[PDB]
Amino acid sequence: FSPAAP
Amino acid sequence: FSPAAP
Amino acid sequence: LVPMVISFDIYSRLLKERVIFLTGQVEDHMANLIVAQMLFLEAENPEKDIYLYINSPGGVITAGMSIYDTMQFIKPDVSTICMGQAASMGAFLLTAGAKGKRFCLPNSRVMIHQPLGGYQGQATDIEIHAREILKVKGRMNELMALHTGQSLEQIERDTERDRFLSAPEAVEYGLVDSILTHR
Amino acid sequence: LVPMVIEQTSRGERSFDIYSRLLKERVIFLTGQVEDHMANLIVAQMLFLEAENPEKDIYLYINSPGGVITAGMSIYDTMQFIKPDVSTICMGQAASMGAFLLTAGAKGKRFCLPNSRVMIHQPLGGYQGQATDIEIHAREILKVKGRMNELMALHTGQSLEQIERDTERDRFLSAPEAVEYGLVDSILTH
Amino acid sequence: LVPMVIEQTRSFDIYSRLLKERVIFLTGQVEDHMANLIVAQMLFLEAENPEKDIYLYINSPGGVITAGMSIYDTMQFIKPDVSTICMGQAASMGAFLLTAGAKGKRFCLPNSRVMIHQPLGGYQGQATDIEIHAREILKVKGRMNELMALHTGQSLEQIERDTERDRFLSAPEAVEYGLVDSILTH
Amino acid sequence: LVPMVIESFDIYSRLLKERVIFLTGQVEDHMANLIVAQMLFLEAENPEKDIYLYINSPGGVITAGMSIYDTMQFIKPDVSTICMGQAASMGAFLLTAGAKGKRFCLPNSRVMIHQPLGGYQGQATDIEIHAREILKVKGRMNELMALHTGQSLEQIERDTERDRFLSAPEAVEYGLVDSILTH
Amino acid sequence: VPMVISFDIYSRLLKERVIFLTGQVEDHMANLIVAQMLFLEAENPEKDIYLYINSPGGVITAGMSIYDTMQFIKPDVSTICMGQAASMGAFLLTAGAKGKRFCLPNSRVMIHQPLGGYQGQATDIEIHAREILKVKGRMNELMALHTGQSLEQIERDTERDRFLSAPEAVEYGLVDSILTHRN
Amino acid sequence: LVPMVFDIYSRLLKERVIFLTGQVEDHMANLIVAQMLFLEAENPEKDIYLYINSPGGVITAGMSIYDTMQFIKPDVSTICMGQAASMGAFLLTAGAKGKRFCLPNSRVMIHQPLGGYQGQATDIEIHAREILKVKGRMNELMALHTGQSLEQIERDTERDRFLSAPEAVEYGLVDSILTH
Amino acid sequence: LVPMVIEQTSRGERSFDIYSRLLKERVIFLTGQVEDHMANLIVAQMLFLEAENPEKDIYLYINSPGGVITAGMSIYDTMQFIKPDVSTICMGQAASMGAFLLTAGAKGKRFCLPNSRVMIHQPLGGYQGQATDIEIHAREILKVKGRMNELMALHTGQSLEQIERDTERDRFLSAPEAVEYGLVDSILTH
Amino acid sequence: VPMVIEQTGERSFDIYSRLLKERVIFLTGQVEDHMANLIVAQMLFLEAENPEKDIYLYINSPGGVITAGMSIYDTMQFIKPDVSTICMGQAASMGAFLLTAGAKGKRFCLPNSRVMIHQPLGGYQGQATDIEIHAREILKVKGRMNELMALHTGQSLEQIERDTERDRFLSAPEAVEYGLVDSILTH
Amino acid sequence: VPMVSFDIYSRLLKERVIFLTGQVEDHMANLIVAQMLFLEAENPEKDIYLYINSPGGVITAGMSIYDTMQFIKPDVSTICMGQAASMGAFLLTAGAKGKRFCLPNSRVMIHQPLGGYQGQATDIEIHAREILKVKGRMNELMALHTGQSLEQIERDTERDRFLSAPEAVEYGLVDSILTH
Amino acid sequence: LVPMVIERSFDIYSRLLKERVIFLTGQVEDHMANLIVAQMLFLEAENPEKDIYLYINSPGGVITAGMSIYDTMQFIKPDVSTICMGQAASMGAFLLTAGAKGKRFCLPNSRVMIHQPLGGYQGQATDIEIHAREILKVKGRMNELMALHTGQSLEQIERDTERDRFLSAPEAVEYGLVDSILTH
Amino acid sequence: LVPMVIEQERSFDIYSRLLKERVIFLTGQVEDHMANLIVAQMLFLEAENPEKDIYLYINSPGGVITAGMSIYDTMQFIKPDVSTICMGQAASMGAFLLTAGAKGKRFCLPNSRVMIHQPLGGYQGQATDIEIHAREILKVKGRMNELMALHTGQSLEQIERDTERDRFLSAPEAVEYGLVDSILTH
Repeated sequence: FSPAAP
Repeated sequence: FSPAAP
Repeated sequence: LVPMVISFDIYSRLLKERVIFLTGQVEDHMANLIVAQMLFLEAENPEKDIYLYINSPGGVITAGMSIYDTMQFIKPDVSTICMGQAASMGAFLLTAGAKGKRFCLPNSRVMIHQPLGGYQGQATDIEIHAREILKVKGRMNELMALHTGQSLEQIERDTERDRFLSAPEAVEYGLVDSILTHR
Repeated sequence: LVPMVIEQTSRGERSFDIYSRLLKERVIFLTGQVEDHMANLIVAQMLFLEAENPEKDIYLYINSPGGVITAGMSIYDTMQFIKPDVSTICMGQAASMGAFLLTAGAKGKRFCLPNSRVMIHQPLGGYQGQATDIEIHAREILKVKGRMNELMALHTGQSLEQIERDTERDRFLSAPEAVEYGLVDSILTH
Repeated sequence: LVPMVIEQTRSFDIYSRLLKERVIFLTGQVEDHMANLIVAQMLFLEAENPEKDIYLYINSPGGVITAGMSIYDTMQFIKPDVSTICMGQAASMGAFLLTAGAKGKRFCLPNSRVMIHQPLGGYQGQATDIEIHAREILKVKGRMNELMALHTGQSLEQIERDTERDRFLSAPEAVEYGLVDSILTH
Repeated sequence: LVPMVIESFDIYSRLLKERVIFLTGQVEDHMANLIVAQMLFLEAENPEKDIYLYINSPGGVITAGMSIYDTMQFIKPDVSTICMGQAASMGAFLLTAGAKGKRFCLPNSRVMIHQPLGGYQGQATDIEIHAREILKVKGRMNELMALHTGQSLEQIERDTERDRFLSAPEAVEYGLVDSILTH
Repeated sequence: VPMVISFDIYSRLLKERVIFLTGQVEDHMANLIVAQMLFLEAENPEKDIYLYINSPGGVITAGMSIYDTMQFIKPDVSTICMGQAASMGAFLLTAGAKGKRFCLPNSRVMIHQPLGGYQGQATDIEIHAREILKVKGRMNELMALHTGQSLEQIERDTERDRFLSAPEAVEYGLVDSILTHRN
Repeated sequence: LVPMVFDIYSRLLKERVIFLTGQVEDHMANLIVAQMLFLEAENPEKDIYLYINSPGGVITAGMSIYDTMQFIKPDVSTICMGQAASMGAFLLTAGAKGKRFCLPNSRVMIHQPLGGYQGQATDIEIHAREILKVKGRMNELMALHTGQSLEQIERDTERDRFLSAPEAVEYGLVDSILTH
Repeated sequence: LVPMVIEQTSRGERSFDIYSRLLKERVIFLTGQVEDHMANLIVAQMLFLEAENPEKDIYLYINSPGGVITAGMSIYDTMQFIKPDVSTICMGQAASMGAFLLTAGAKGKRFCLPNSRVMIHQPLGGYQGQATDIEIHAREILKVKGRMNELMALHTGQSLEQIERDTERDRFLSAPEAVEYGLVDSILTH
Repeated sequence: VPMVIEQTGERSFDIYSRLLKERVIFLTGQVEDHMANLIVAQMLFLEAENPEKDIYLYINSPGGVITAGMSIYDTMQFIKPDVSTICMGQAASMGAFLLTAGAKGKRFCLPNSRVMIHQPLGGYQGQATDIEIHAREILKVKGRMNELMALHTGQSLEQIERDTERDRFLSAPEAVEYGLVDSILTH
Repeated sequence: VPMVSFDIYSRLLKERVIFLTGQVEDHMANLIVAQMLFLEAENPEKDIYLYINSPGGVITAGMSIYDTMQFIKPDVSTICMGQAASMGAFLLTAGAKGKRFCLPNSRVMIHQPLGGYQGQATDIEIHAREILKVKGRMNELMALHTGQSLEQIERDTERDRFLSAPEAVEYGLVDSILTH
Repeated sequence: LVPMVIERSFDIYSRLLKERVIFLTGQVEDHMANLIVAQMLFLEAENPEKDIYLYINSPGGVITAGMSIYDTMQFIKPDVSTICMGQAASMGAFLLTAGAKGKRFCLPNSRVMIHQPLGGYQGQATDIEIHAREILKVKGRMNELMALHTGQSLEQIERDTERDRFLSAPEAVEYGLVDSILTH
Repeated sequence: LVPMVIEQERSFDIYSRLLKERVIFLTGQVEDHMANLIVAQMLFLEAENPEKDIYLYINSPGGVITAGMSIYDTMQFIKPDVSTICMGQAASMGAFLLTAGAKGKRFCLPNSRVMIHQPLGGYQGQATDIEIHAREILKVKGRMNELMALHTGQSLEQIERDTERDRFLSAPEAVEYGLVDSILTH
């Protein structure tokens, strides 16, 4: 999960 | 059950 | 085997002295038999006390209520005696006896709690049955308050989870009127 | 099939099943697992026998591995309430609730047969669910345990401390040992 | 269905009819319910006539020891002599109750057989409790052997030797061993 | 449901009054003891009159059968035996154990004889104990069969090593029964 | 079973010499029928007995106990087929007294050869195969005898399941006539 | 248990009423046959009453009842209570003409025989031919008792067919609806 | 047994099971009952594909009778989170949660095969125990029902009221009816 | 399980092993010893590869065995890397506990995921004495779990106790407000 | 099982880490024995790590692991994750003195052997005699490793006894709590 | 699951087999026994001079299956050294004692149990006799071979195997079941 | 888990490794699938080398006759001698295939045993069909006995007598009987 969780 | 229940 | 006596079976014999037994699990058929016994006794003598000896872990609420309503309808006082245990619907019927005539044997115990149930299906139907059991719970608590002398609030608090009461505690709580002591 | 027997009553003779016949001689059998239905049946029998003769001894013959405590206690309280002495006799075995009801008989009238055996121990139980509910039921069984121990002390004459120590695990007593312990008054011989 | 019969002085099922003649049947496996029924019959017959012999007809593979011992103790306690007869077989607790009959009044039918052995048991749990229950069955075993010695007239040592494993005895062997007194002849 | 008749009896009880006992189906302790009880009772009613044992059975437990066998030989009355449908194994044994001259086969009944069946499980030492015993039982059954049939011991042994069927006429010829019952 | 004046309904009909052969043929129901026939003969050796048959058949040896009793006793045994008489049921139907075997108009009959089975050593398989073949031979002979058909014809018609209507059963010689209203 | 008054059913049998209740099979059927024969023996002329509440069942068992109904001298009057389906419907319509009734809210269902066999093809054909014979006979008897043509019966019973009480009257299955 | 296939690449020849081969073309299958493990596998495939190419469409081929709501919602939230449009195709059937995930596809890129069918309804549940707990769980499933209806409204263009009315009981939609209802965008024609 | 290719030359991986390469671990379904030990092993491996890079634990679970879950909990707190947690679908019971056990500021709920919390479930059968022993123990466990929940959520201990006596559901927004998760993961 | 080529457990085995998980029984135990023997052959001086998450199980199986642990040259460091109960707790404390660890929220449970037999009294005595000997040996070994007296162990294991991580340290079951 | 190691990738058991170590684990029966036979035959082929090691942790099992292992042990040229880990009971104990003289070991806290054959048959008396006679012969052979390997008299073996008999490691050495206890 | 080994490098499961040396295992109950696998192995080995001996190591309680006969006929068909070795036990069909080995090349391990007996079967149905199947199993029994006589050198009459009931033979007894040629010694 990226943008930020990765 | 007597005295009172009978 | 039920022993005969002089010629009656033991339970029919005690029924003659107006003693009815409530034994084990509460369910439609055992309850209906108790209802029949109460109606019959009333007919025989509308003025004489009836006795209900209770040793039960409880059971089906609607079945128990057929008994409760009958106890309330008939003219005879229904004296109740707790032998061994009266739990749940059993405890309810115990406390439902005529005031002043509800007893615990010295080492009997009582347990109270809230209605158990369950449903499976559509959310709409789940809501319907959830709403109903909540109503049932409300009625049972109100009636318990009525018979014990406790506030509805106190009853509600004390039945959210299983709650045991010794014979003396049952007396102090107003569940029964006194403890049966030897002749 | 329960055998039938002829009784000669003053009104002419009559037919009973063997257990009904023995009931007329004031003998009640407590046999097998202790539970609600067999217990209430015994309670009914005791009340009947008292109504028939409030003075005559009642005889409770015990061959049982025990069972449900609450069921047993309905018998215990009935035994103490009624006027007649309830004489208890152990045959084969009296274990757990069976041993308790045995020792609960009228002082001086509790018997073991020479080769019967008795076993005593603490309450067994089990609950399943939320920790809160587990605590409620754990607390209750510990209360039951305490009461049973106090009553055992009462009927045996042993101290509460001795009873506690002796019932933490299964404990067998031979007939002579049950007499020594104060659980029964004497051994029945010929 | 149990056959009914008539007695001109009553209606009796056949077993009740024979009970009236002081005959009791011990049939099949020994367990609490059949055993307590036998005890009830013995007590009934004692109260009917304490002086008259009672007859116990045995055809059993044995069974629960405590149930059997309730019969044994009743047999020895009641005033009447209890005469025992082996029909078909008397094995284990069955054989024990056979030999427990009144001396001189224990019989084998010619082709009946007997089997003797030591107590069987089992327990499951903590070592401490295993020990408690192991000790107990060993005491039970000792008592059973002592009583067997008493009733047969064999030494305790002989009984111990012969009951460690299943041992069969024919009717004549049962007489010679002291298990029964004689073989019933026509 | 067993039919009732009038002289009020159930049908088997009515026939018992005429000294007829039925041996039906599988031989085992309980049905065997009932037959023993009937024989002893009939003997007491009349020690002189013949008793009749009607057999329709596939066989069963040997020790159970032997309680019947020994009772037949003990009591004073002759026990006449009749094979209806079939008498196999222990059933066949009890058939031939009847009073000489009074053992019958119905015309289309059949007999089957064979050696004892058994089984054990456990230590070798115990297996040997129980194997020895069943061989002794086999020996005794063969001896008694020889006695009642007039056959030699070893002939019985040869003929029963495996299942052996005999028609009614063959059963008469073998000495198992005395005659075929005709109308 | 209902009561009448009490008897149960079947006991009431037994008093009129009517016996029911119902459902599965086996040792216990068969010996019960034998007892009834023997009783009826003793009561009256001259009057007819009636065997009402509604059965899918069953165990051959059990059926043969009934058959032999039917042929032994002095009274004619009149047989009636209601619903169905298959296999051994059909066999006992045709075994009735000649002239007195009936079918209800819509009852049906089925005939076939013996069914069996064994498991074990080849030697024992042969023994039991040989026996069931002998049984087959006997049943066919007796079918020929009672129907009037040749042995060869019976053999032909019983190799596989064979159904017969009431009229066909009359034509075949299996029964004598169809029972109708009749005034 | 069954209430005592006699037990209730024996009490009604005394008035020549027989109950056909639930699944049709050998034992309940044979009991009904025995009752009918008994009633005929008591009185050969008086009407007998068969109260039917049944989903149907075994055909041969049902036919033992049918044949008994047709054999005995008494008229067998039939009443449908709750339901009379399949063999139950057959026995209802088999009642004496003019004396077959449906209660106002009872229903009827008719269809063809159900069966099953397994084994060699030769035996499959034998048993298939037999159940087809049964089907033919049942259709013939339905035509006879209803008044419908054989052809109409054939068409109407290939699949489950429900009939209300009024529809049952119209079809000739029963004679009328029982009103107060 | 899943068949293996070969892909010709300048790096050399590679063998793939057929689903892995289609995954290389950004095609994911949602097959049979929706439950945690098959759902998680779909989540992983979607995250993997986004990482590979954040801009390219992803395809979800759906043939499902539905299943566990929470499992389905793990897929739904992944679909909405990732940058690529998730194009959905209904093959055979998309019922219950299956239909929900179908309609959850990127606007304009939701398809039904000509003879596939859809079914929509409300949440199903079940609980047993104390009335207090029954109420808790009843309230929750009603909240779930509400959320699901809101989301159905959002994706179909239908009003919440209409969705509520149409999902109280099982409602079947043919492919054309699904398009008309705004549940998919078009039928896959050829 | 689909296979994929990573260019490194190029090699092959099952998809979960491929995501593990990016330090992503899945916690899926029932919590129990075997799936839990596998997760512990993955965490230890990732730490060994790089002791300072964040690790990601993707949770979709109804919960399960407490001791199994606590092996994961203790591993999460022991290892140097921050363990970021993400709730997808549901995180109930031990599932919710492990979700909230993530590094402060790095715990997430997907928009339509939900959480449920409640107290320990257990059961024992036997002698009263042994019943006392096991009842006492599960009450201690309950105490520890509540204390740890208070720690991670920032809710008062008494509040945790009240909220966990019976099943309580929390929507994503409610989980954020409760302090069980830090924020909702939006596109 | 994830791959990292090795499955994750084989990968950790390369760093001398062995997992003891779930029920203690013959097959899982012999596998642990095999791993221990392999690691010693690889390097007899480097520590080996045994990660324990287990409710315990069969004593004889556990003892094959125990004896292997004591036989081989390498120190066997033990770590308790989740739980170490019964034979699990025993193997935990059997680790090299100073290198036995508990995770902060792991818990331990100790107690006496469980068993059972059924058959002849003579045989019951044989097997009762044996489990008592086993019980005595296990208690002696526990005393050796924990630093508690034999009497202490006996008394404390007659019934189930739970120990939190700090309590296990205090009791001498492990040496310290593994922390950040 | 079985761990893999690299020397070539090996499962752990194949890896130890390379060092001539064979595991006998759990119940003795045809398939596990024949696998042990195959391993022994293979090892002999590789090197007929080098010792082979049989690590035993077993409650015992089927006698004929065990005897296939026994005969293979005695047939092959290499000494078969046996080690008792955890327990060697029944046939497990038999195969332990069957190892090469001087090369049979007990781990310090392993235990051994010995007893007589168990069996069961059902059927005709004639067949019961056949099978009873056979199991008695089996019993005799097992006792004879025990006497041979331990050095105890046949009578002593018989007395000690009529019922279940447990031996500690030191007791096993004293009895002649094994030669020594393995020390650190 | 089947151990892997290395040949001269290549890796084989241990059974495949032994197959390379022309050794085939017959293990456990005889039935179609295990039997067909043995046939395939035998045909492969013949094709590899029509001249070299093949080895069949037997440890079996027996099993399905027809399945065993596929192995038997394959053994007799192929050119290579099939040497047989009894390990543990060879009972019934297992014993049959043991004695069916090439004369001079049939072995018993010293403590292995053999059991022989007659065919077992069973049928359920119509009398006609029962006869058909009984007739057939008797033919099978006849063939099996003829083949045993051939391979052992015993008379058919002797084989028939010795196989009516279960008959056990020790290793030395099997040699004496002609079932195998010798006992394997070291």
